Amino acid sequence: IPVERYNILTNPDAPPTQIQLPEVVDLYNVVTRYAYETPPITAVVMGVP
Amino acid sequence: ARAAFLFKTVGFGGLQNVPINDELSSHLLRAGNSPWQLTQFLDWISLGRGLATSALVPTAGSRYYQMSCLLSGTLQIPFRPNHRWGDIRFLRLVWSAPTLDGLVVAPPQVLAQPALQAQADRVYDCDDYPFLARDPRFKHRVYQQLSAVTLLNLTGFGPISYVRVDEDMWSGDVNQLLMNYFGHTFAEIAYTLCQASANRPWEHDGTYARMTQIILSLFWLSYVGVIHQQNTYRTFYFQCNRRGDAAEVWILSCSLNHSAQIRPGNRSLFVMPTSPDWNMDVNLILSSTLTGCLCSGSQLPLIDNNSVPAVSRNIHGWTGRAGNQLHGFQVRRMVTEFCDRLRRDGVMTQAQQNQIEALADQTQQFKRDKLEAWAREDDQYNQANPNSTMFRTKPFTNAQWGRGNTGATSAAIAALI
Amino acid sequence: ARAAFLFKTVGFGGLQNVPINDELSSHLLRAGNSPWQLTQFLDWISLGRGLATSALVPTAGSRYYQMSCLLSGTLQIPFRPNHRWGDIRFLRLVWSAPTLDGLVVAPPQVLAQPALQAQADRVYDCDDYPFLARDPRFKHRVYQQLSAVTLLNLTGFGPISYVRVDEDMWSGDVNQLLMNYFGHTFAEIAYTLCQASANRPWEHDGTYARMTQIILSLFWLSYVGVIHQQNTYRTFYFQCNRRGDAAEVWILSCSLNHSAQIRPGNRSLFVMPTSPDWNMDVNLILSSTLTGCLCSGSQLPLIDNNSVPAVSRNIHGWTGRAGNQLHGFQVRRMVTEFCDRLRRDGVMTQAQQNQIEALADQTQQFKRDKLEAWAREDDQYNQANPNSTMFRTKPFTNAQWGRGNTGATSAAIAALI
Repeated sequence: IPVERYNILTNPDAPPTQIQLPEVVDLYNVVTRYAYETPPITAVVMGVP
Repeated sequence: ARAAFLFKTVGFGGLQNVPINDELSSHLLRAGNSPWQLTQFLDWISLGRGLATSALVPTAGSRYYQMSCLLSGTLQIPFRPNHRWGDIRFLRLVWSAPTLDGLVVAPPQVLAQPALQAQADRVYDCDDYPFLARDPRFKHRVYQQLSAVTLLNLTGFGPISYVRVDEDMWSGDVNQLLMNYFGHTFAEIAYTLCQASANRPWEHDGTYARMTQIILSLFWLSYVGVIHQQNTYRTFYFQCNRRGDAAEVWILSCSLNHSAQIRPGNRSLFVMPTSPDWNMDVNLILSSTLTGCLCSGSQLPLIDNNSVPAVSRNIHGWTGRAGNQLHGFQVRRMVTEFCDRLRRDGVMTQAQQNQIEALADQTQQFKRDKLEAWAREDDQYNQANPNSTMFRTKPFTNAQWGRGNTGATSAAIAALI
Repeated sequence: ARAAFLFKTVGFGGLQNVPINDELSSHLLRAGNSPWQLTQFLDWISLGRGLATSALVPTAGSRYYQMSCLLSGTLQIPFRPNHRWGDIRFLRLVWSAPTLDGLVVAPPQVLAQPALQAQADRVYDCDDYPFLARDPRFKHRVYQQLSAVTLLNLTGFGPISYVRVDEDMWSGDVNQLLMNYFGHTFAEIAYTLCQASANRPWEHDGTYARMTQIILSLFWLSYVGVIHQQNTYRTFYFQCNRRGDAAEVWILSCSLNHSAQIRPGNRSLFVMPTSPDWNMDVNLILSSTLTGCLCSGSQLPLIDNNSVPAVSRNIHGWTGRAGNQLHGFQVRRMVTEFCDRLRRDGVMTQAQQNQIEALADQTQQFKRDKLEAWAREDDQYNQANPNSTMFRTKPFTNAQWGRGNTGATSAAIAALI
């Protein structure tokens, strides 16, 4: 099993956010997951005197 | 309980590059690309008709030596200070990956640039190459060979073996477990034990470490003649088919009511054949391999500096200041030492001894003529092609065919009881 | 990593009791009985038309100050040596329960007896009131406000803010996370961050603590003019709608290929508006609030004693012997400092500057006339009813309308890059 591919797991001295691109594709890393809100465009139109 | 992992690469036989070329190195990759598999160092024959020859690999020792070279060059690539494993080549060879999984042909980009000028008699410490330092399993898996090699590289002679005697090892059911080995040949017992060492790391005082030591013990004590059919070690004794023959076959046999008196205490020493004819004695050469495995996990006593050449002195895990010394011996001569004891104890008739000796003589001659001739074949080649010089077998000198200290070590071993 | 939790109550403006009465305190409980909810200190307007007035709460600073008073009195009840929370009243107010959950009308039995003669400029240490000491969560939940208040009580001027610059903060994906803030207004970014601080305690060097510091950084550096559309900090820069206007609107924008050179190292300082017109500048006042939260979890550098009035010197977690000093500034003046830089770097035309300045002047006047007049309204009341004297807004002196050290701190901030 290619240890290189699992860097942040097999090498203690490696920071969690380290990648080895573009020479080696790691198969286990830190992923950021979101949850956004995508509202409609709201507009309240007022008149002018 | 070993803690320092270093090995010593081989030295040039007066050549200006490691004694191996492409043709040779390529042909060695027998069981695959991994230079770490066992069947890369020893073949397996159903014994008794022994003596395997090849166009490129004359003897069994021939292979053992060659592998030592292959690893000696290749290994210098990742062991450089930059610890890069595939940027430079060694004779068109390059490592497959960081974990040194296998060897292959160098990529065009690499073949384009000069090769690595590998040096001789280098001593490296595994813990320096990161990947090895981080994974004990990996390290252990490999060291098996690395040590096995240094045990052939510390001196210009044959493969060093380790003989120890200590009744304290028999503690526990260790005794029971051995009897399961009764009936098997040394060769079989060794091959299997060696093969199974890399499965996983073991404890320096575990049933494994102990049994392997006991076997070695038993073998040698029998080889020399101290132990035998009527002077067994707890009923154990290796019996040789017909001592002296081209290919010996020893079998772990049992004999009751003739157990010998063993002295309390812990005693040990190192042995090593000095006569070139070891390249054709499968057992002697296996015994070392086994010893090697022993080292992969346990820290044996240091070998006294004064017994080894300069280059290999003060090697943290192996040679040290004041320690045990090496005991050399001629194969042929030992044969008599063997006989004398047996005869004297009344197990062998004078007549029988005369027959064995006569054979042993016949054998020695045969084995020598060969080795000596293949030697020329080599020099002949080296002159022919100075750009790819090599050696199909570890170099040896006429002097090496003498008795030098056989009787001495003979007694020494016998003095372990 | 903060370990000392103390706050400083407010001082009387020359009055003989905390500058707040019943009418006022009652009207403050906007979002409920809890004096700890955020919407009790800041309102939320969809900005750009700003400047919220009320009969009892003239400006935004008016509210911020008033809350400071409300907490300053009430809090003295449970912080007495007997640590009782509802046996004595403060202006007919009494706490709901031990965990200081909410405020209410004092029970008849309590209204019967005299009120607590609350004193001024007191310094208390949370860890003294058992209930707070035992529950870190609770403590943290509250300190948010407590610190936010002391940041308005250390000096007779405006709300103190904390500016720091250190490339080491950008370590990690911290960068990625910020870009999610692009497009939002400072006000929005601050309000949310402030609101979310009390959710749970955080680590002093966590993605939160760091981002909040970076935002503050970014805001101020832009406010002063050091960073801008063509001299960004890692492409980040706050762009103001139309500097100088009554109610400013800053938006975190992006600009590529104009990143500035930041000097390695860690640098920081404290700022604070000195001109009364801060009571009407929502951002300046939010920026402090945010800073407050920062303090609730991290221990910032001490503020040099010599920069603050007597009463507030040597306050374990805040002011100390030799530390960083406070940097004051007039709002109006800074506006020019802002412009000068932009113009000089070629982002603003001389013409444009002239327009902005002219506006800024117009604004200052407007904002002043108001503040100054409401001030009278107060003195007028205080004479009318000497038994319930108060202040709808933190007292200020004619001197406070000067430039005093603006240029000085202007440069100081710019010197952080």
